[PDB]
Amino acid sequence: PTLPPYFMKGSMIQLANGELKKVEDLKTEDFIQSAEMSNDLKIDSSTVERIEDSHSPGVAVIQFAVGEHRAQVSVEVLVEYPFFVFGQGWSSCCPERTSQLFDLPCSKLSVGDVCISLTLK
Amino acid sequence: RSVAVFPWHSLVPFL
Repeated sequence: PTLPPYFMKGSMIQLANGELKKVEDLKTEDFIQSAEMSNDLKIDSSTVERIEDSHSPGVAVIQFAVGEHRAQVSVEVLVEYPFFVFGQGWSSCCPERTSQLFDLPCSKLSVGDVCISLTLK
Repeated sequence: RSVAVFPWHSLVPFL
């Protein structure tokens, strides 16, 4: 896949209620509150069950257990793609590269980390 | 005045 420009430090992110915040300052509650505020999107916990790094040049394959039922979902992303872990924030495969490329402090995504994902409601 | 802004729902995947 590819990488969008909104993970870049200083990127203005508009929360559900209209409030503006820099992407580096986003917290778990900002997402939780935004899902509540929204009339169509809700938050779904996605737990990382396995990370199969170096699938191909610059890509990792992550296997999640999405939502209540825990449906096995595997996805393919550029190593520097950051997920937002509940109570932890931006987390990727290569924190170092995500930080260098995005100037975003970042954790090491790990088996067991519950990520924030979305589904219609 | 106006500025380019990204919505919060772009930062999180639809797994």
